[PDB]
Amino acid sequence: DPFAEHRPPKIADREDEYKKHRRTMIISAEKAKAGELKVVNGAAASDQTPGATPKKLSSWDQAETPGHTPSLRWDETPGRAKGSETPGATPGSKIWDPTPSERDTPGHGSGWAETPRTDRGGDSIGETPTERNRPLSDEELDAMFPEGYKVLPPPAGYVPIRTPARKLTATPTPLGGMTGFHMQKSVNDQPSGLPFLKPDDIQYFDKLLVDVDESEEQKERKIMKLLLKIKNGTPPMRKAALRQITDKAREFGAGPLFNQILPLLMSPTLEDQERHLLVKVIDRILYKLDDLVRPYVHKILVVIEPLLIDEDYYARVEGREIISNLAKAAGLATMISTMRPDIDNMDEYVRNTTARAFAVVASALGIPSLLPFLKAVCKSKKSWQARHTGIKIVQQIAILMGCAILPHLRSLVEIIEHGLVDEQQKVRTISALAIAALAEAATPYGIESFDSVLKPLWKGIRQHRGKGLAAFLKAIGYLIPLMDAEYANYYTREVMLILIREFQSPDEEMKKIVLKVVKQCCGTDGVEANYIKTEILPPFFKHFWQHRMALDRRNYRQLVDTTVELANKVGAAEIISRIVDDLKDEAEQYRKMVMETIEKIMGNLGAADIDHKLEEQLIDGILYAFQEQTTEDSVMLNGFGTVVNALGKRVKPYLPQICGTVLWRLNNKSAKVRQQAADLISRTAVVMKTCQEEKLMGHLGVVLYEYLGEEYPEVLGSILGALKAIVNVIGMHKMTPPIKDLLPRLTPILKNRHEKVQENCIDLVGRIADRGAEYVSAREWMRICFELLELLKAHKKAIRRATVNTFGYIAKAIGPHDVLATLLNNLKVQERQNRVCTTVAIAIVAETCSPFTVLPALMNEYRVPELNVQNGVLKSLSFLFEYIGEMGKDYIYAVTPLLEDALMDRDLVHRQTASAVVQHMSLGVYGFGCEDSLNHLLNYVWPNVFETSPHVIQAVMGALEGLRVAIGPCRMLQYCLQGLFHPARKVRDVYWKIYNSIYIGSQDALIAHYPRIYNDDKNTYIRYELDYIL
Amino acid sequence: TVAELKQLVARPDVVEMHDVTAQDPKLLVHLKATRNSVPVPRHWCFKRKYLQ
Amino acid sequence: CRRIVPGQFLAVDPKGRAVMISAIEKQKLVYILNRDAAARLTISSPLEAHKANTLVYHVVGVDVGFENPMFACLEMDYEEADNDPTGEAAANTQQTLTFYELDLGLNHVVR
Amino acid sequence: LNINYNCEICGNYTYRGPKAFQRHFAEWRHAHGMRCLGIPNTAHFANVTQ
Amino acid sequence: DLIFCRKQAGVAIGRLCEKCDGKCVICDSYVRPCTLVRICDECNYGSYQGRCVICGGPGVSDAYYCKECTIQEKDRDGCPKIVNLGSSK
Amino acid sequence: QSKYIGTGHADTTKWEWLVNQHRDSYCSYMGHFDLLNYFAIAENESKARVRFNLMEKMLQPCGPPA
Amino acid sequence: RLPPEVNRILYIRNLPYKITAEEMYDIFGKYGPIRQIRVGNTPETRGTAYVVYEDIFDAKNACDHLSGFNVCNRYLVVLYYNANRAFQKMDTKKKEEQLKLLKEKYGI
RNA sequence: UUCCUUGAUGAUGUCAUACUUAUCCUGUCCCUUUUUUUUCC
Repeated sequence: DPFAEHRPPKIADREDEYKKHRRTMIISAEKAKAGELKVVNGAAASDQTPGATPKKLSSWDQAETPGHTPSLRWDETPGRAKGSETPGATPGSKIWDPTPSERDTPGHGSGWAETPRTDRGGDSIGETPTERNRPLSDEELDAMFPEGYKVLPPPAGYVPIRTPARKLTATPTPLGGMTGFHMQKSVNDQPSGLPFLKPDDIQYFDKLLVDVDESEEQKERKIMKLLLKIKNGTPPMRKAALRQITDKAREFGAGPLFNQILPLLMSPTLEDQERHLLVKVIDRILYKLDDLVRPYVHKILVVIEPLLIDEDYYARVEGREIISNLAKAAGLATMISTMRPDIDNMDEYVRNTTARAFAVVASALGIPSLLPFLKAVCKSKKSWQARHTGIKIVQQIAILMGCAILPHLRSLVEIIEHGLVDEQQKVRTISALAIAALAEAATPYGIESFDSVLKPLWKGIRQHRGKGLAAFLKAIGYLIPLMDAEYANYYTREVMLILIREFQSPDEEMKKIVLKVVKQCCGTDGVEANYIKTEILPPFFKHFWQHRMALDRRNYRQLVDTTVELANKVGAAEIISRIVDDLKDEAEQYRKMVMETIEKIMGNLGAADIDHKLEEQLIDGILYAFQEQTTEDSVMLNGFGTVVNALGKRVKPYLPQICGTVLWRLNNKSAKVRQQAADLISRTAVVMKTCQEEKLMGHLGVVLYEYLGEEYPEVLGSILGALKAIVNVIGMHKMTPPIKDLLPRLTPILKNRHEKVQENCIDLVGRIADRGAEYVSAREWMRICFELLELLKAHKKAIRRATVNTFGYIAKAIGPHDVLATLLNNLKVQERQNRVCTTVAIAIVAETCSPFTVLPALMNEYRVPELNVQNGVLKSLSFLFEYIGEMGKDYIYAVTPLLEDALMDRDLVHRQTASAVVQHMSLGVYGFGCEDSLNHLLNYVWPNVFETSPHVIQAVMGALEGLRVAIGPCRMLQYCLQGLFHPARKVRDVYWKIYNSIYIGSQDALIAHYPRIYNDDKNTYIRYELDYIL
Repeated sequence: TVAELKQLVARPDVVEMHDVTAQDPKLLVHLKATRNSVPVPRHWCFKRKYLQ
Repeated sequence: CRRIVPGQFLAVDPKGRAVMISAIEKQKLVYILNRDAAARLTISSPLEAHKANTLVYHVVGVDVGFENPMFACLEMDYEEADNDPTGEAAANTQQTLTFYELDLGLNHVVR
Repeated sequence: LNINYNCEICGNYTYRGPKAFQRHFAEWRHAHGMRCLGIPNTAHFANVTQ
Repeated sequence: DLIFCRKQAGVAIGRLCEKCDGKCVICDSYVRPCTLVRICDECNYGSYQGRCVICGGPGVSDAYYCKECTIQEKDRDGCPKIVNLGSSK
Repeated sequence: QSKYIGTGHADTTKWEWLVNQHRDSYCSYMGHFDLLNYFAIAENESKARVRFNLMEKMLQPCGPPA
Repeated sequence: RLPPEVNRILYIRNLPYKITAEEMYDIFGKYGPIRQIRVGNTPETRGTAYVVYEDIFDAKNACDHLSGFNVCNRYLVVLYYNANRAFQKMDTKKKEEQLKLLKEKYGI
C-alpha cells in the first residue's frame, strides 16, 4: 500500500531468511596426570562437561604459578558454592604432593534441548520408517504470560463447545449461517495516548492506557516509560528524557530496565533509528552500571550479537563498542561462565556470532587472559562443532586485533595446528582459513612461528578437491611474502602451477582466492619476469577479464589491484596494451574498470614506457569513454587527468581533438553533462599551458566567462573551478578576460545560496584578491566586504575558512581600521551572526598590518554595554595572541588591566574566554621577561579554579598549564601547596588535579621546590643531601 | 584537641575551625604556614558559588 | 632527568643490530637498526619492555653472534618493599638479574 | 545559627551560632579573660576554647 | 566513545585526509605548524596506509603540530591515533 | 595519568607523596652530573659508591610505611 | 502464504469489566478450538485478555474478520501477541520425567 | 518604668530563555558471507 510505499521508504527490513531466526530467540605432576583422573572424577560428580575441566587443568603449564584466580574464574563457571570446596581441596593436594616428591542449570537445559530434538527427529525417523504448532502444557503456559492474569472457565458446556469447536469447525464450517444488519446516547472514548503510540506498540506501552496514581516498584516501571519519549517523539524530548534516564541509572537498577528494553530491542517491527537509539541507551547506562549487569550479560548479548552480522557498517562498529563496554564492564569470568553453552548450540548462526563476541571480549581483556580457555576449547574431544567454533574464534580475533596479534602469535598457532589434520572437514577448512587471516595480520613477520604449520599445508594442497583446497591457498598465498625467496623461491615455484590449473573454475570464492594469490606469488621480488609473461598472462586476461566479474563489487577491486601489480613487474605497455581495446566495449561498469586500472598503472609506472600507436589508441579511447557517461563519476575524469599529466608533452598533437570535444560537449546535451566537461578543463589546465597553446587560453578564458551567467548551480560551480585552475597557470596580467572585466562579474554571485558555487567562488575571489588585487579599484572591494560579511552564515567549514583568509587579503589591499570597524559591526543583540569567525577576522586582520595599530579601537570597543559583543572582543584577543606569538611582548600591558576587569566577573563567560587569552599569551611570550604582569594576572585568575562548568574548567586547565610555562613552576607550586591536604574533599580533588598537571611536565625541575618537611617518628622526610656543605 | 593542636605551630592561628577536620593536621599545619605559599581562597563553605 | 623516561642507561649489541635504551625505572625501549638499501643506517621503529615498579641498576649489551639478541637488566622490585608495613622487605629482597631477549621474527621483546 | 555551642574560657558560656562564636575571638570580655589571665591578646590565640 | 589509542610512538609519518588537513591535531588548530606527527603502524597499517588519523579516508597530507602543543610538550605522549571506542575498523 | 608515576589523587597520603619526591630527587642526582660530583666531594667516596648508595636508598627513604 | 510474526496468541482489548467468559468463549469460538484464555483480573490488566487456539490459521481467520469487531459500544483491539519477553518467571525444565517416558514406552 | 513589616536557603517539579565546543550538517561501504566436504578426459 501507498502508505506501505512512503512508510517503507521510512526504514526497511534488509534481512535474509537465514538471519530471521532472531525472531525465535526467547529472552535469556605425573600425578597431575592421574590427578586429571581425580579432578575429572570430582567435578564430573559435582555430567561430562569437557572444556570446563580443561579450563581447570589449563593452568598447569605455568607450573608453580597457578593461584587464587583459579578460584575466581572457576568460581563463576561452577556454582561459586562448590567452588571453595574444590579449588581448596586442590590447592591442598598440590602443595602437599608438591612437597613429597544457575549456570550448571543452564547447560542442563541445553542437553535437555538437544535430547528433545533427538526424541522428535527420531520419532519421525521411525515414523518416517512407519514446530511452532507444537501443543502445550499449563505449566508452560503460565510462564509465557507475564504475571497477573487468571485463567478462566466459562463452562464445561462452554469449554465443551470449545472441545466441540474443531470437530464442529469442519462440521459447522459446513452448516447454515449469514449475518443481517438493521436500520436504526453513546459513550466510551477509548484512551490511545504523552507523545505517540504506534498501533502495534500498544502491547508494550499498554499500561499507559491506564490513568492513576498510588500504585513501590510498579511506580518505577510505570515511570520508566520515559522510554517511549526515547523511542518516539520530538528530538528535544529524546534528549532531555535521555539524560533523565542516565542519572537514574544507579537508582532503578539494571533489572527493571533491561526487563523493559529487551522486549523493544527485540521488537519484530523495530526501525533503523529506534534500534540505533535503544542501543544508545544500552551503552550509556553501561557507562555506569558495572558489577550490576552480571545477571543480565548473556541476556544482553542475545540481542546484540546479531548487530555484529549487519549490512550497515556503522551498525557493526556500534555493536563492537558496546560488547566491549559490557565485557570489560562485566567481569572476565562472568563473560566466560556466561558464554560456553552457545558454543555447541545447534544453530550454526549462534555459534558464528558467538565467536565474534569472543573476538570482542578478547580485544577487551587481552588474549592471554583468555587463551587457556580457547586452548581448552580446541582440545575439546566431545564434539567438533565446538572446535569449529573455537577455531573461528581464533580467526575473528585475528581480524579484529589485527596488527597487534603479534606477541602471542606463537601460542595461537600452537592451538590451531591440531586442527589441520582432523578427520572432520570443516574443522580443517576453517582452521587453515584462520592461518591465513593470522598471516595477513602478521605482515610481515613471525614467519617461523607459522613454521611447523607448512609441511602439511603444502602436502594438503596436492590432494584436494574443493572449497577447502582454495582455502589452503588463501593461506599459502598470504604466506609467501613471509618467506625467504630461496625457500620461498622453491615453494613458490611449486604453487604457480596449481594456480595455473585453477584459474578456470566456476567457483567465485575460488576466483577471489586465486586472484589475490597471484598478486602475491607473482607479486614478488624473487620471481622472474618473462615467466609471468608466458604462462600466466594469456590465461589471465582470458578467463578473468569477463563481465561476470566487474558487476560484482569486491571482485572489481581485487581485480584492479591484481592487474596493477602484474604491471609493476612486467611493465606497462604489456598490460595496458591488452586492455585498451575495451574502453570501447559498451557496458559501463566494465569500461569504468579498465579505465581506473589504467589510471593507476600510468600512475605508478609512468607514461614513459608507452609506445606511439598504442597511444593513439589511448587518447581515442579515453575520449570515447569520456564522451559517454552514465552518471558523472570521479573515475573516468581523474583517470583521464592522470593520463594527461603523465603523458606530458607527448600529449600535444592531441589537443585540438580534446578541446574540440571539450567545447562541443560543453554546450548542449543539456546541462547535466556540462559540469563534467567543465571539470575536465579544471584538471587539464596545466597541460593547456606549458605546451603554450594560447589560442586555447583565449578560447577557455572567454567562453567560460560567458557561462558564469548559467543558472544551474552544479554547472556554474565546476565552471568557476575551471576558472580558478585557469588562473593558476596563466598569470594575472596576461589574463585574457582581463581581471577588470572579471572580478566584478563574479561579485554579485555571492548570494548564490547553493553550495558548490559559494565554495568555488570565494575560492576564486580569494586567489585573485590575493594576487593581483591592484587591478580593481578600491570602491569595488568595499562592496565586496559588505557582501562577504554574511557568507558567515555558512553551514560548512571550508567556506568560512577561505572566507576569512580572503577577508584578510583585501584587508591588506585597503588598510585596517575600516575593515575592523566594518567587522566591529557584528553585535551582541543577535549572536549566531558574528559568532566567532568574524572575530577570527579581527585577528587575522590585526596581524596583516601592525596590530600595534589596531588595539585602541578594539579595547575601547569592549566598553559597549552589550554583553555578548563584549565577550567577543575577548576572544578577539585570544586568537589574536595565538596568531602573533613573540610580538606579544608589547601589547601585553594594554590588555592586562582589561583582563583584570573581564576576568573579574560579570558572568562565567567573561572568565572562561578571558582566561583562554591568558593561555595563548602565556605561551607566546615565553621567556622574554614579561612574567611580572603575568604573575599579577595569575591572581585574578586563580579563584576561578573551582567550578563544575565543563567549559569553564577545561578553559582554566588551559590557563594554568600555559601559565606554568610562563611563570615557571616554583611560583605555581607556591599556589598549590596548601591545597593538597586541605581537609575537605572538594578542594583536594582539584588542587590535586592541578598539581598533577604541574607535575607531569617539569617533574625534573621541581626538586628544588618541595619545601623542607620535618621528619616524624617512624620516618625521615628531610632530604639530608642538599645540606652537605663543602 | 584543636586546643593543643594549637601550640605546635609557629603561626598556630593558621589553624581554623574545619582544620582539625583534617585527615592530616600533623602536616597541614606545617605546610600551610610555609614561607611563601598562598592561602587557599575563601569562597567555598559560602554556598553562593563565587559571585553575585 | 626523569624517573621514568629513558636515556639514562644505554646498551647496544656487538653486531650493532639493535640498541636498547632505558630509564632507571619502568621503561626499557628498543630501537632496531639495519643499514638501508645503500647500507646507510636506518632506524627501526621502537618496542617496549615495560615492567612495573622495577629499578634498573645497570644494563649491558650482550654477546650472541647472529642470534636473537639478549640484554641484561639488573633489576630490583620495590613493590614488596612498600606493602611491608614492618620493614622486613626492606631487607631480604635480592636484586633480580634478568636477561631480556629481543626477537626479530616475532618482533616483540620477552622476559 | 541557633545551634548549641559553648566557649570554655568565657564563663563556660553558651553560644547559639558558629559565626557568633567566631566573632567571640575579637571581643571585649574574651580579651579581658585572656589578658587578665596572663595570655596576651590578638591573633595567635584566636582558636582558643579551653 | 572517541579517545586516543596512545600506543607507543613509532617512526611512521602521520597521514591526514582532505577534511582534517589543516588541523594541529590536539590543539584543533591551523596555527603555526612546526613539527611532525608520528604514530604506531599498529595504529597505522594497511587499509590505514595513508589513512586519516581522524575520519577513515585517504590521507592527502601530513598533519603538522602547532607550536602551542609544542612548548607544553604533548606531542611526545602516546601516538595520537584516535580510536572510536568501538574498534578502529 | 595513572600509568604515569607520581600521579596523585585526593586520598594521597603524606608518606607516599614524600617518598615520591625522594625518589625523584634521586634520579635527578644520578642525572645531573655536577650535582652528583658535588655530593662526592663533600662526603668523600667514589662517584660510584655514591650512585650505589643512592640506588640503595631508593626504595627505603623515610623507612617503612605506616 | 503468512507473515511469520503472528502467533497462536492474540492480545485482545477494549473489554468491559463486567464481561463474560460465556460471551467470550462463544464469540471467539468461531474460528477454532480454544487452547485457552486469560483475562486480566488485576488492577492494571482489568480490561484485557489473551486468547489462544489449537491452531494459528484459526487465529488468522480471527484477526481477519474480528478485526475491529464490536462488543457493547466498544471496538476490540485485536492483535497478534508478541512473545519471548517476560515468562522466565517460569524456569525452563520439566524434561526429565517426560523424556524418560518417551524414552520408555515407545523405547525409542 | 510599658512596644512593630522583615530576610534567605536547600530539596522536589519536564515552565521559560540565553549560551558554550573553528563540535556537528558529509562523509562513508572492504574482509558478516555462516550449512549437512563434494563441479565431469
